[PDB]
Amino acid sequence: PITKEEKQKVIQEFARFPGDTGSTEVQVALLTLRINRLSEHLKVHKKDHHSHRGLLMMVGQRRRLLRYLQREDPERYRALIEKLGIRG
Amino acid sequence: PSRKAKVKATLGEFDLRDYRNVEVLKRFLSETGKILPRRRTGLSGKEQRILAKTIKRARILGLLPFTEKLVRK
Amino acid sequence: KRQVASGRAYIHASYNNTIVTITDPDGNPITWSSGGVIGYKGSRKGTPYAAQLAALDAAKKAMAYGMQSVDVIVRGTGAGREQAIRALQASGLQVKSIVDDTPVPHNGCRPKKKF
Amino acid sequence: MRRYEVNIVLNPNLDQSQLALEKEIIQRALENYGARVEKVEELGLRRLAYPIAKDPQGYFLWYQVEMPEDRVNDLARELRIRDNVRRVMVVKSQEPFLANA
RNA sequence: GUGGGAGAGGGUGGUGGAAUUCCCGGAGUAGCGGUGAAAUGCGCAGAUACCGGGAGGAACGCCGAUGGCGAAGGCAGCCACCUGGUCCACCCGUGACGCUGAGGCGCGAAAGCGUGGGGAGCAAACCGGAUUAGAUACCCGGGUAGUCCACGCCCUAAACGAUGCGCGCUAGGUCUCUGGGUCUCCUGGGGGCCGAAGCUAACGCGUUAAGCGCGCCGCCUGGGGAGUACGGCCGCAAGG
Repeated sequence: PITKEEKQKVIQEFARFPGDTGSTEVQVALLTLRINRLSEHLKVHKKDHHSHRGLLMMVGQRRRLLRYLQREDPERYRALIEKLGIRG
Repeated sequence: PSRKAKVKATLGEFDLRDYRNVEVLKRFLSETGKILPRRRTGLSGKEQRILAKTIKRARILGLLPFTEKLVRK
Repeated sequence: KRQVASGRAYIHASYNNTIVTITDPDGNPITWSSGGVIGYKGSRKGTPYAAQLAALDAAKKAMAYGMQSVDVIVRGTGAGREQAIRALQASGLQVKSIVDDTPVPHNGCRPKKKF
Repeated sequence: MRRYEVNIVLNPNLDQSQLALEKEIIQRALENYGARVEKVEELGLRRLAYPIAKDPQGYFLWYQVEMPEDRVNDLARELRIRDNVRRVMVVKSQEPFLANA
């Protein structure tokens, strides 16, 4: 499971300014963590249809935000994917 | 009536999670090896829930029985 | 004659017939008596009287082996479980203690139509 | 890593020399799977409620270790190898829940 | 975001005891078993009841609730790992990023289909026993598929709260699971019963609304004929 140790690391990695815990950048960053963590767990345990939902949900949320990005500053979005590595 | 005497009333401070403390648990088992109902234990919704799991453990470490025989009938 | 004082008396009750087996301290049966062995053959065995008889003639065969003390073991619910015990308690045998160790599953074989 | 309680039960009819033999193993098998022991209570012989492997008594061991998350199930696998060690049980160390106090 | 909490929520590996059947040994006789009665069946190759030993599959008493969890189907022995949902407190961070949701994609009880494994108990069909005017049944003794496992398909249902999702608003009383609090009382989320206003054809509903309202989807428009016919789509087939 994800640890505080690893999680806060991710934040510090994306936050716009020191001392910030909740911004799109961050919001998204974090999901992706869980998602990847989830995905990897779904390569095994293909019988876990339950966690498979929460997944779709997470993904639902993820894209829900990025759409919000393409709305306000595109500059920020264009740069977020490169820093995460999305699309496909 | 079941208004005999609850096991919580006649007992002291004791850890619910120490599954090795047989001297106590035994107090929570019937004349048979079964687990006393809440009406008898004196415990709470949460306590009993735990005490439940704990016994099933000590059972496994051959400490507490799974079922006894009866002395009368 | 084999001289085996003090033994065990298993009482196996049913809803179709009650029996008794008298075993030795170690657990080996000496003489066993049912209900259909007395004379009765059907609906009759379930009767408490049937059990009474089954119990008594089962001790008379033990007194032959000099049986004196006995621990009673009951198996199940039948019709006249009691009368069987109360029987031995008057047959002439010293009754140590009555034990109930009727076999209850902890949920295993899926029982058949009539539960 | 996480905290654990390691319940190991083995043959009661073991003599001085034989007993300390099995402990040595248990011991060596722990450092093998990276488990620092913080403490250990040796209760010893206690009458079982039921007979395990035909024998009415058992030697009792307890081991509060601090080992790897990913290697817990394995740690027992090895433990459950000696034809003498009859019972094994590892538990996460849970903050003791008082009652009737 | 940080700090707490509860749970049969899911997945994998493991492991515990009861009981059952079978096998072996011990001891021991004449029946056992089953029914309203009975018989079919099993026993002198020695059954039954009893002790000890072994194998194996299924399931998991008590705790267990008028309880919990989950989107539903559904979920309860214990343990460890992997994993989803959720609630509370602080009010910290973003700044409206929200609700709904044709088609689509995924999930989807039971039975049932393919290949393989497995098979203790139970048991469609089938084989006998009895019942009866008769019995292709209800009862009794057997018993194959199946029921358990894996991978794959099937996708329906009294799949029911027979009550779409989401937000606000409108007396309370009481019981209960669960979190915070200055904790004989306050405060949040959930499950029940009674009940104001109100609604309702009535029964009933009633801050878990079937009340007052806004958004958005779904559906109904006499009974039978029919969930049939035709057509298309799906499926290995059964069929949907």
